[PDB]
Amino acid sequence: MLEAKFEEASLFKRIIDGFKDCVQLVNFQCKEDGIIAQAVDDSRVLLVSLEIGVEAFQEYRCDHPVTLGMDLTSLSKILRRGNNTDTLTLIADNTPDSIILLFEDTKKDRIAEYSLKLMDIDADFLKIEELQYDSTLSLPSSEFSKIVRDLSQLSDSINIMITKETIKFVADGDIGSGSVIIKPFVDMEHPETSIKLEMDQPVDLTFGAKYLLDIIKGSSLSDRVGIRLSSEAPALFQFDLKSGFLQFFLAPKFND
Repeated sequence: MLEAKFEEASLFKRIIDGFKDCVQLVNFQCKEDGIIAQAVDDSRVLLVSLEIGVEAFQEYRCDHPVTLGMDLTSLSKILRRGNNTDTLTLIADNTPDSIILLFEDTKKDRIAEYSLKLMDIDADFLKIEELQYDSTLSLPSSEFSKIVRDLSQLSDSINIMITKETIKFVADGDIGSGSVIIKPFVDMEHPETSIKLEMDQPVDLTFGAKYLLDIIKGSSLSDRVGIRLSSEAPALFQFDLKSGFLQFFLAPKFND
């Protein structure tokens, strides 16, 4: 068997709301020591990679590595319920027909069991995180979100530029221009709101607004987002889970 018991179905919900809109299928790969899943954009521009470690469950037992390939549309129909507080248990059996999702009452008098028919997806995980990034930058996830949302009103393209202590996001559309400029600093009143920056070489990449919007769906998984930028590789945006992470590797445009 396999028994992933999340304390809060909520968490698993939110994690799927990352992938939810970006992509369309997903191979979960449950190992003896947690789950990994990886979805890729249609146009192959965005990669969503997820790890949940054993610590994130209240119980977790996985005897043999199963791959569960799911339809995201389907899975979010089963999710996203009024019961975001029931103990969701993912349940599956060796050589898996379908994955079972099991939601239980506090008082154990409402047990909504679901059986999601599975999808044979050929497993081809990509390892694309780099050793060294040109610049790495972290800031509250919501700030990133208002930024992305606020600049994406202009064009379909958003330009991040990093220089000595200046993070600068720029958009240019037919309406007119827009630039949001953040500076690194530290704050006591909330530590989880300051802005760290490491600039190993300045950066100037352009990303598509569409995708950046998708990528900020994850601001609800973590108070903070880690952004690693490179000219030689796809940018990595990371939100940290209590025992794992949601990663978006976004590929810059060339000249669109």
